[PDB]
Amino acid sequence: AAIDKLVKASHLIDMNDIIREGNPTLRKVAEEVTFPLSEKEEILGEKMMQFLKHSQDPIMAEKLGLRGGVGLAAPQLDISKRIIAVLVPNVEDAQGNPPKEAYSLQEVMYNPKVVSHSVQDAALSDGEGCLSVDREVPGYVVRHARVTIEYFDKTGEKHRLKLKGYNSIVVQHEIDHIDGIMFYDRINEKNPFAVKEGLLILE
Ligand code: NI
Ligand code: NI
Ligand code: NI
Ligand code: NI
Ligand code: NI
Ligand code: NI
Ligand code: NI
Ligand code: NI
Repeated sequence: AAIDKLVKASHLIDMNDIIREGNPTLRKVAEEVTFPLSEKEEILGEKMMQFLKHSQDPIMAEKLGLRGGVGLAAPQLDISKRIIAVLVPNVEDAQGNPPKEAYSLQEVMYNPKVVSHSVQDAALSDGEGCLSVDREVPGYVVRHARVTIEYFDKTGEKHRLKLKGYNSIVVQHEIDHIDGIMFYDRINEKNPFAVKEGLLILE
């Protein structure tokens, strides 16, 4: 399986492991995973994480030739399991000083789900990006402003958590992937930049 390739100890994940628009796996609803987790599912969570670190540190990003990213779902890897990893860095201030906490969210989540949400919608102002997609796709991708979610980590401990702003978008986009939904499915068909009143635009 694709899975055996990805878990070899010496294998680092890169762009050639990411499948593309049209691979039929991108559109399936992913299988739930069970605990305690198999060695491969544990390992895959870390490789996935390690990839997002690698993809965000300026020189590996260069050695491995990666595009910057803040989340990755197992479907993008030809593996149809409910495993997403998220990694959203905080920024430096104007004086160059690193922030307090490195990340606003660093987690590999098993079986993630949205359990409730806000009635208000939000959309990133710069639109959304995807590694399985090589088209420029303009427009606002409309998501819930605020989400509550549960998920398990790799020890099987269950987590409940509320998110807003940008972290909320990113988890939402990753969860969609494990249900076969692509982002452009939430861009308005007639006008891509239509703004329903009250839609929150994050800049
Ligand atoms: Ni590879
Ligand atoms: Ni481990
Ligand atoms: Ni590394
Ligand atoms: Ni500061
Ligand atoms: Ni609902
Ligand atoms: Ni994506
Ligand atoms: Ni619950
Ligand atoms: Ni705990």
